[PDB]
Amino acid sequence: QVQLVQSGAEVKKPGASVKVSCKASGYTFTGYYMHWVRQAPGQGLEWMGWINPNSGGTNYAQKFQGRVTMTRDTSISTAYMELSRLRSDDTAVYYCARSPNPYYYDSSGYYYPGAFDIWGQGTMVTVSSASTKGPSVFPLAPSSKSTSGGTAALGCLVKDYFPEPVTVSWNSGALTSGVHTFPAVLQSSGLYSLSSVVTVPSSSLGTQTYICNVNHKPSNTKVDKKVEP
Amino acid sequence: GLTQPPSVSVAPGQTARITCGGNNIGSKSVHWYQQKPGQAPVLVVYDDSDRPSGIPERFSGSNSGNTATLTISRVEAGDEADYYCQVWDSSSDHYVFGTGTKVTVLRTVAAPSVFIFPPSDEQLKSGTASVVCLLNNFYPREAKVQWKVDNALQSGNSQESVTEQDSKDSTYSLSSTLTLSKADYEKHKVYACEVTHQGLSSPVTKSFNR
Ligand code: NA
Repeated sequence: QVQLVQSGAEVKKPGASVKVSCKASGYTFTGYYMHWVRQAPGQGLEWMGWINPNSGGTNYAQKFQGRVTMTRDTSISTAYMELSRLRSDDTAVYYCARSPNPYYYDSSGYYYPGAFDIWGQGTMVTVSSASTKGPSVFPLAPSSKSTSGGTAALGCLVKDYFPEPVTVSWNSGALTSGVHTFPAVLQSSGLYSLSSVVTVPSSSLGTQTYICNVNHKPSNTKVDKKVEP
Repeated sequence: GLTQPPSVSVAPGQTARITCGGNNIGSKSVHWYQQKPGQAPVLVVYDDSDRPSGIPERFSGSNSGNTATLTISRVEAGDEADYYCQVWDSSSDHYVFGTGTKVTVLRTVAAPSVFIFPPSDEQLKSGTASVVCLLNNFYPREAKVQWKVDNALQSGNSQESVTEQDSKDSTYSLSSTLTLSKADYEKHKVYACEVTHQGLSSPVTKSFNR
């Protein structure tokens, strides 16, 4: 159907620039405005501006003028957002979102204030002087101290990585039910740490193998760790 | 730039009302977005009261004077999310978002299932020791996790994180990680986390004697 797909997570040093893409599919690209909205971790939504994919005209929020550039490639129905001179408080998830333009394009000098009816999945952008680092993965072994009434808890500790995010799956994606992957916490070392746990029947702890699959793309780190009692 | 209450709590089946405050907001079109944890915002109401196809009739909207309101009738666990109102400001050519409202769905209190994990030998080999205390599927959110090492209370050497309300059973889970050097870890024998929660008649301790 209709979706917006954005590029992968980015890591940049302060002062550098970043460019996020937004590929549109399922509708007429030039028919709808394309907005960019960002969200800092645990914070609200902040509108950055829009581009008219048909004319190329733009409207940037005051806060980003002289810093932000919005462009598009009609032939591949992709919108682009480039933020320059990044600071640490530019660390956020960057969404693209479309709004209807019924006046496409038999008019000009007038913006139709439509709602943002379709949003991209978002792109995490971290701005830090810190070095990119792959995680160490340690098992959280199941035992009697992790059993209750026929169910057992086990998991993986994904420790000392930078930056966000990591993806954690279990048994190459086969195991999905009863999984809790916790929000990462930022340690005093400046490195992230995260745990993923799974509650399974204790009767299977001898006859079933459990491996957590950790993928930290910003450092090209892929680790599989077998979790044994 | 628009005023919203940080939190709204409502029992399943009850009606949640989320207000969006702004001077003469009634003369503008107000849109509403629902953002579930870890997901992109979804349009639920546009132009004060219109709904996109696919959005249940339980969602309704109104706008007059200095207040716009998103009303969710017959609230259920799937309605757990942050809700943002939005307006286009013609006078400034900006889109303005509200500060957001987290809807929490009330439920019966549920005591956490507590589990504890010793550090792995592989981590131990690297010279650090991390021990993890897990509280699974509890309600409400307020919980106290205390680390004890040889009966002594720990401070400054642990971090915790909590999941948002589960989209089906309205519970939370918590993960607390105690971190020491391998040297300090070897000095002691008993490692314990002590959890306090409404669903616990008295505090509960999980431990291992190394
Ligand atoms: Na990107």
